[PDB]
Amino acid sequence: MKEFYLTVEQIGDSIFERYIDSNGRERTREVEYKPSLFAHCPESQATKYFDIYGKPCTRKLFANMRDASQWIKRMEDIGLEALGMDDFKLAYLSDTYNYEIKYDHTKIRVANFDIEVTSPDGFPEPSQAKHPIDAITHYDSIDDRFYVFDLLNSPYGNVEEWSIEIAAKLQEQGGDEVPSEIIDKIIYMPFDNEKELLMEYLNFWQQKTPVILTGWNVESFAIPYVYNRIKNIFGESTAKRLSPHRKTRVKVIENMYGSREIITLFGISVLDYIDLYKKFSFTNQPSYSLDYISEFELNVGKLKYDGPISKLRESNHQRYISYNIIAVYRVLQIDAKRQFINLSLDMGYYAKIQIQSVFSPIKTWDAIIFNSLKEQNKVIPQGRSHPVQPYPGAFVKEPIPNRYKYVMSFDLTSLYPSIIRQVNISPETIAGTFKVAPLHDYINAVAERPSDVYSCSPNGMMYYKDRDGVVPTEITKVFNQRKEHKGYMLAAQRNGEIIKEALHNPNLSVDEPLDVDYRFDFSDEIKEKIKKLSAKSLNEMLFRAQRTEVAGMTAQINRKLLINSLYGALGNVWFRYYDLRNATAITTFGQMALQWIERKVNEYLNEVCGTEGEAFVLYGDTDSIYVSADKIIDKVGESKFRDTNHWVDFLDKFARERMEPAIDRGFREMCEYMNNKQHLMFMDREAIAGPPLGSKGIGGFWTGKKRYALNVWAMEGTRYAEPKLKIMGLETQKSSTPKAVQKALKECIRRMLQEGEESLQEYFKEFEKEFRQLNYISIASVSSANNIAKYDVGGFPGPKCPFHIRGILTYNRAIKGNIDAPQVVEGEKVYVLPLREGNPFGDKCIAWPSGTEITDLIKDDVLHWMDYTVLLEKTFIKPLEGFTSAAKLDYEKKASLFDMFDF
Ligand SMILES: Nc1nc2c(ncn2[C@@H]2O[C@H](CO)[C@@H](O)[C@H]2O)c(=O)[nH]1
Ligand SMILES: [Cl-]
Ligand SMILES: [Cl-]
Ligand SMILES: [Cl-]
Repeated sequence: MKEFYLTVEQIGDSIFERYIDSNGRERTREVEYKPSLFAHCPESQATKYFDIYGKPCTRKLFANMRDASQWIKRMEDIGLEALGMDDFKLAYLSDTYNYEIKYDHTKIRVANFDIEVTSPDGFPEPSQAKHPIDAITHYDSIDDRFYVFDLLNSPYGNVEEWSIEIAAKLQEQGGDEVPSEIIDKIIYMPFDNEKELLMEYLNFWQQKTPVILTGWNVESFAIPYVYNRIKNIFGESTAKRLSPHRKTRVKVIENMYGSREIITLFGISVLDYIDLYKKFSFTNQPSYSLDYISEFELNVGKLKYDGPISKLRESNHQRYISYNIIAVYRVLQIDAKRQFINLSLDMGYYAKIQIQSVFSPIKTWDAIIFNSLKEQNKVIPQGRSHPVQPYPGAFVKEPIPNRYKYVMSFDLTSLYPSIIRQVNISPETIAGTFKVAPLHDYINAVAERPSDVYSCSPNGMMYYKDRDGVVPTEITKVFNQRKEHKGYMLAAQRNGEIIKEALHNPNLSVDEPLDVDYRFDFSDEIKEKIKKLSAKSLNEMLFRAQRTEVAGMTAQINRKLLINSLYGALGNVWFRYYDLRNATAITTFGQMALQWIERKVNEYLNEVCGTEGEAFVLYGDTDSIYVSADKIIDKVGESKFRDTNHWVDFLDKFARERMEPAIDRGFREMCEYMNNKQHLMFMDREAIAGPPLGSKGIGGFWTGKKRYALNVWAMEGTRYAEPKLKIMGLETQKSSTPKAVQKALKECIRRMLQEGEESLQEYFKEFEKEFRQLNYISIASVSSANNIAKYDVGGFPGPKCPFHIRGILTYNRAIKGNIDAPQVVEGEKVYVLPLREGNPFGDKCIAWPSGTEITDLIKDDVLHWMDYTVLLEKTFIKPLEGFTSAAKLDYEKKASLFDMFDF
């Protein structure tokens, strides 16, 4: 139709495939696949196959996959190279889908679910599944229904059916406000016991077996928990029924504290959306909790509730179930906006790989390159093992801590992939080495020019300029595909307009939507036929034109990801095409590039500004420099500017018309120094920051590498109505920072940058005065409770015991056998508050489970012995002092000679 695959797996000598057929129905076949590998062969043996080094290869076709494996072992034991794709799944997909795959998302079943498990303490262990599962919400993309399984009787409390009528009402009516677009989509099912529930879920699972299985923390929590819960109740044979092929592998992960389990379900592609989100979204974040990211994207959040989640079922079972339903919806809502599932599908099919393999750049790119080469009848190298040898990364400049009033930043386009292309860095294009000087000698163009014949990197490598590098060529293919699918996206917008504009006064005539290609600008005979169309037709035609512009969108984003994920592969020892010298050629070219243009920008501005030896470039990171514009503004006289936009415009134009062209001369020269294959170092202006004109604000400041704040007015072409605060590494969003302090610090920073020292002082005085009337929870710090027992000594602090752990210990002694409520669980977060001397708790601090109130047993006592002074000093004043000191400011007004006079 054509066929495409859904999932593929290798079990024994058989490939197990789930796929949509010619008729568009989901099917499953088991194919005894017959793999071919390749071996080097003599000058004479002659054929169409050659390895990437141009050495002839003879093909070996095997009886089964097991023999092919034996063969590799054998080849490699002798010492012979064993070439070809040793992951037979990719070879299967490559042979079975030997054409560009087009897929129908709607035929692919995407399950999106969430579990709830009441436990006494709150945070149940998935590998143990000790506690009943008391709510499952499983959204199905095919049905577009939410399947809610609700346990009514449980040792932790017997409750009664959730109310879909209440769920719908507003807060005021004691409603949960489950959105209308959803309410009708909910298929509620309650159960008298857990065994009943699970069995029903398991069977529901066979009837609608997910292809892509997602949700939030589904890999680390939901999936193992459900798996182990069932393994524990019904035994393993039953638990394995969560795999279409009844095959399962339990992998363990290790870290500083515990060991996670991660269940591999053969026949299913798990795309945990938190990982998915982390890896596809181009913005780092302080939290990746569902609620935070939901707030960030949707502006709404997860359902609110009273008390701990560990008590929400007994206390408010209504809210509990509605909250579960919404948690799932939020993930859907985010995906409806961000579209990472489809992006995964698009990428998966493009590379011809298990969809989940979008999490593995080495795997993804290996497939892409393997396929590309296969069609040239080329043979891929055998993967060789290598030591994990660290190597230089990116240049980061040590900023001089200070205020920086006017600032402009420039960065480099797709730096690493650009360098790969410019230098022509591939395993087979390596042509030699040169004797190498220290890096700074190449930076300053003082070292002897490396080569007049080969393309060079400052790490002392040389590459051919004639040949066509496997790698560089392959990432160019992707730069082109991106340009191509933006074409489509635009022609599909200029076509949406042509459609929108005949919709004003169509004909009432009855006709059909035209059969045209929306990727290309409508011809003339279609320009007319479109007028004569009816509303109903034109309306379909637009839905189609828009759907196309969105396929253009997806495709071009997809390419950006591939492009950007390549270098990560190249520096990974497990990559087929890894080579340490190449990884080093790239990163140290980068360092040279940034510092060389750094010097170039400095020379230019000193010159152009009359000065000599001024340091214009104040900071730099990887592929972006930060230039101080103070002397450029003074050179013109600030007095000459009508308003903020006046000076912003001026710098925009100054960067565009003078700096950028100098910058480009600077890079063309570097290209020639290194005799590179082509110039691809393109640096353009990004941000324009500074105080509003005529105000007292400082514009911005740096406390050190990656720690700084700027008041930005322009980001490339786009300019902001109100300036944007660019804050980085100042911990004004870090989880530990008390919520009130987070808002207070951002405000301080804003005032410093936009209004001045006096405004800052006004606020500091303001917040200090207000501090002791705030809710204790908004001013408490947050920490993770790691190694609790390690520092537990008869209930008292051990040696080298962290401050927050001490708080937890103080807390445990105060709640020794009570409600019990609540309990501090290992690995989880806690609020932390200091205590004054001579408190009943017998220590200088106390910590309790975050997101909860302090049990009434001790709350008021705690609040009475809070050390506000220490709290304010450690959490607020300490950080603020760091800022002010760096920016050369006083947050408290200095004594004056006129202090005594009563003006
Ligand atoms: N040309 C080529 N064929 C390969 C490679 N790896 C596996 N093959 C096999 O070659 C056939 C395609 O020519 C398929 O049956 C693959 O199984 C490779 O790296 N290059
Ligand atoms: Cl983003
Ligand atoms: Cl971009
Ligand atoms: Cl704006």
